[PDB]
Amino acid sequence: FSSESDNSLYFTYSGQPNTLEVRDLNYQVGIQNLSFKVRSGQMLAIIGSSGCGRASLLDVITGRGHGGKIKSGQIWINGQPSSPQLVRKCVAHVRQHNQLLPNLTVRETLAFIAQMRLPRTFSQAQRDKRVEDVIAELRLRQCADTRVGNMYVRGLSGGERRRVSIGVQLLWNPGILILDEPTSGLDSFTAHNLVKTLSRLAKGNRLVLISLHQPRSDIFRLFDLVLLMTSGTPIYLGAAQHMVQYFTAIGYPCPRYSNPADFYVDLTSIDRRSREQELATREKAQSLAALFLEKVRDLDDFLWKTKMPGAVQQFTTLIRRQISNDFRDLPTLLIHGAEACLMSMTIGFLYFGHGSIQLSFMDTAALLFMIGALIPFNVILDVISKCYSERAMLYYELEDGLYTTGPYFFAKILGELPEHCAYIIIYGMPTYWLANLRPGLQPFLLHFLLVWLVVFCCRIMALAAAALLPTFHMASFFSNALYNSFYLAGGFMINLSSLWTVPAWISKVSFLRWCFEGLMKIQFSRRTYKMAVSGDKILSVMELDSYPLYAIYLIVIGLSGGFMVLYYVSLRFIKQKPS
Amino acid sequence: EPHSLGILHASYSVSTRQILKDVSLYVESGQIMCILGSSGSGKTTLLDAMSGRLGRAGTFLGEVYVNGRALRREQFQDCFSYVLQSDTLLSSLTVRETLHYTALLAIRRGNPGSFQKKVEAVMAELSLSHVADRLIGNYSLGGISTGERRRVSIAAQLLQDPKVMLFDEPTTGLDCMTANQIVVLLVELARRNRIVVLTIHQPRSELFQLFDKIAILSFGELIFCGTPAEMLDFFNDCGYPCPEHSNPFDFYMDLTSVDTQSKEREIETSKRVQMIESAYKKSAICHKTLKNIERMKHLKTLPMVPFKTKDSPGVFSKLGVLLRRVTRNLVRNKLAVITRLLQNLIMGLFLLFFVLRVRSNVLKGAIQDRVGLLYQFVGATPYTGMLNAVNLFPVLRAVSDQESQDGLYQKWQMMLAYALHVLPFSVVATMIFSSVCYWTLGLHPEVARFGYFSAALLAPHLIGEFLTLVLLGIVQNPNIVNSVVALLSIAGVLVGSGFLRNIQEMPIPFKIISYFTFQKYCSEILVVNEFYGLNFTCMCAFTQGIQFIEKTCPGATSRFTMNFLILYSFIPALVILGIVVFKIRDHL
Ligand SMILES: CC(C)CCC[C@@H](C)[C@H]1CC[C@H]2[C@@H]3CC=C4C[C@@H](O)CC[C@]4(C)[C@H]3CC[C@]12C
Repeated sequence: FSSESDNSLYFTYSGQPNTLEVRDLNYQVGIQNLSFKVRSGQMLAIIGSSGCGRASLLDVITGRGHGGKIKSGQIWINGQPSSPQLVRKCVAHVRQHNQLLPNLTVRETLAFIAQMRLPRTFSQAQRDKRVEDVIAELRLRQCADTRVGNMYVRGLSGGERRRVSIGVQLLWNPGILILDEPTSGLDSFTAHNLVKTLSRLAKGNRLVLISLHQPRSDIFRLFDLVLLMTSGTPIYLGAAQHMVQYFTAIGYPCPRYSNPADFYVDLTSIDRRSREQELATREKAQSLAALFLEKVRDLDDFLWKTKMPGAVQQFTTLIRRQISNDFRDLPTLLIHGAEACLMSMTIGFLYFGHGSIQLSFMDTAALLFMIGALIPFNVILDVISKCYSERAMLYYELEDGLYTTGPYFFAKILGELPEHCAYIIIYGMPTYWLANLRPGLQPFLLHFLLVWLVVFCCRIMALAAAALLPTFHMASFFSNALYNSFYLAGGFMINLSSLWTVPAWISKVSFLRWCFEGLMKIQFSRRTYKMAVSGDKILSVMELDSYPLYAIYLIVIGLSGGFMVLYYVSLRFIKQKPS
Repeated sequence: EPHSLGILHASYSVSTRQILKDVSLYVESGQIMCILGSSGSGKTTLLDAMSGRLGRAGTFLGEVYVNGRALRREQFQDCFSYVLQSDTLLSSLTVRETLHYTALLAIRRGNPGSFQKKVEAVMAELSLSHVADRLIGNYSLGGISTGERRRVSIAAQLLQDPKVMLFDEPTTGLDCMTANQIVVLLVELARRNRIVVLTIHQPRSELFQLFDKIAILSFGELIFCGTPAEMLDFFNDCGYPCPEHSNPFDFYMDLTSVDTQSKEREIETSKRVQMIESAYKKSAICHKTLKNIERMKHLKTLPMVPFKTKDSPGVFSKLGVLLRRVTRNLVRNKLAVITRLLQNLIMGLFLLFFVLRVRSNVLKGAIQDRVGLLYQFVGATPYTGMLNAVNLFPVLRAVSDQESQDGLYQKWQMMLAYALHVLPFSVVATMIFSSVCYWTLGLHPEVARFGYFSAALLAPHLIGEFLTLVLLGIVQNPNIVNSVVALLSIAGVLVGSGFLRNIQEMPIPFKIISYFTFQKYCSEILVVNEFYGLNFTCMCAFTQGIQFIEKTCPGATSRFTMNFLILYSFIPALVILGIVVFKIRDHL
């Protein structure tokens, strides 16, 4: 045998057993016709066939499936007809593949969510009670203070990630807790002890539902109610320890030394490699279903044998959780630091204007353009890459509804500035000194700030492309088109006056052009330049005269302004599908 | 013919824990052996031990006997077939084609008519003669099915006629029916005077009474080996009957694995493991194994030759197989040939979108516009060539690597085939690009001008693609190599070409590392093709074009003959480097 120890309850559901019953559901791409009534305290496991419109069943019952629509049939939750409100208010969904932030602890991941799921009327002590109560019920009193690192590899084990993934639903004490493939990837010993941790959760006056493909032999002995299917048609529903009796009595009885679940799952299988194969057993599946619903047609159950957190507080909670994670991620910091450093020196040394001969004029123009035009090459890829790492997290958090697009929009733009400012300093200041540029603190700062805004403008661009296009290689291609366009119409590789009307207006809104036109105005504003010549007819020759320096900052802020409008509309209306 | 495979002892360690301990096994012809084991059992490692696909990465002091004779480490590939649990097949070939090209790479004797007999032969036994001449393609309803892929791979291994077949978890990603079908197919293959040894993860109840010998490893130690009848008796005599409705696989696996969730149960279950394992080593069935293997050594009843039979065609004949094997994969693929040929024309149409004509007036952009176009070309020509490799080569890599261990060909022979069939498309691709926008930009209309321009950019387009091969030979993730190569071309033209930094006045290392950029010599060529015969109209410094050729890349007009020979010589350099880079990949 496996393991035996404490099985006392610590966190129970404080309400009446809320019920869920479904009367005659027909769904298609799916499921043809099912009927049952379940109550809290029960744990119903579905066995069914492999991915035969039933790993979509817990999405049809919650009303959030896809690839079809509910075609007939009623769904009752606590005696109430199904609606996304009752699904957000009653049913705690544990997604098989969800993400948690890697560089936080079990307490922290639960606490940050607990400050967004429990009512505002809870004191911090009440909310701390609920986090500890969840930990203690899920047997996470051990290992609560460790990192939940997944790509950080070292940390908690797969069974503990799952236990932490359930707690993120147990934090708001659900009455109906449905799990989809809880024993995926899990060890035989781990899968067994995790099922018991759910058996105790249903014993805590909850209604626990389990979709589960090919159970092991030991896990089938731990089911309470059990639903056996073949595809869209159900075969048998009732107490697990009687599935042998119900089926021994109807004429396909259950052999010795064989897991009943993986014996009867194959017994109603419908194969597809032949027209006569698939002809035969869908006749067997519809026939076998036709005889269980009347063996329990006269028998009932069809059973054989508060104000929430506001936008501000969520902003405060999201901006913490984001900034708290990303500053423990020391590996990606040091690399993104060096990729700025080693680069800010590659630019500076090619145009080294000190220990040799002073910078030529066109040598000084190329430097200023490159400084601006070379920054999106790194900036685009990773700002995009960070988003796509978070869409697994962002989707289920925005769907379950613990925050609006509002707070995340402001949390997403600001949690990167603490990082962003270090990146620019490491990139911006060394190039300015190595190449002999116009001395003084006033020019140096204006140089720093425009580049800060242009890279910030570019962050808001790449950030917006990631939430707007479906996939990475399309978002990557779209921001590289803008970058390639903003590069050509930047005003160095081609003449501004010899611009086709649309490249003329493309230059008007290219933040790579305003970086070049601005920095060319900071270096050659009023200084006289050594062949001397005053900087002004110099810039007038290269049509950098109009639009004084301060406007260049306003324009670039306006360009980042428009991108922000794009990004908020993108998040709020375009859903963020992972992978 | 008592054809048999044995292991007198078996051990393996890395450096510095150990992975296998005294694994002693004996299987006969006609038997299908099943190897269960929990994670870290090393059951995956034991299969690699027999097929001899470890080599010398650790220390193996075991002995592998075949037909009463001991095998050298050099004769393990010379006898055994071995198929991976995830089969990689080129998606643009049919099943006959995949088997045909496989058949071509395996035998050296002639008569191509009797190859269609053997390709057709292996499609009968595995029920794929129905779907031969059909495209493999993608998944279930839009190509070939999952089990049919598994059988195409089993057909490719059957064309060599190995007498021992080691399967690694062949029922991992399969249906309840197809995974049962494959087990059914495997049990037929063994009874036909063949040895089938496979490992299984979640062995369903039905599979039990079907295997001839089942054996369990737990951390390299052999816990049990015997027949399902001998097994049920053994753990019953040890004191553990099979529960009423429990899968004996699901039971004895749990019974002989080490729970590690607690210090107490790891000590506990290991104490239980040590009783079961030790009681087995003193078993009649255990010593029946060791008595059998050396009974095989000193019975001079059937000694034999190693199998698969060592007939190897040469290198020049093998490249021809892979050359038309890959070209048929690319041209039958409609998307890739279009993209491979047109992305230079799209690059060129995008520039022409922004700058229509060149304008010969110095003040309206006579040289500013000229310097930009050559920079964009010398800069983005190696990039588009790279996109070809990171998109289309990683799949041909996985094909090469499966087949490189199996002895069809060596990894470098793959890239040389790949090196060669990209030649026609790339040459045509830059002509699609040159012929269109050169005359439209209006650079300089003499016919000889256009001719040099086309060739001058074919090299960076080949260099950028060939460099991406030699990198992909030692970097696995192509998303990284995409990040690397693009960084190197932006670095290459920014330093090597005198455009954005006059090659004469930049600091010493940038002069030095300039002479190693393929961009330096490309620009020295292209800066001449346009600025030589020009004269301008109009501050306004340069009047006739020979002056700008002097300001940057001075004297380059003299070196025009040499600057082409240099630029084009990098192409044979990368291919040679790749060959050596892929023989290093042979050991990683
Ligand atoms: C064989 C040739 C064609 C390959 C391409 C040219 C190679 C050798 C040259 C061209 C540009 C060069 C790079 C340009 C800039 C730097 C900055 C320095 O801080 C690290 C080395 C590094 C990264 C250089 C390494 C060598 C380099 C990659």
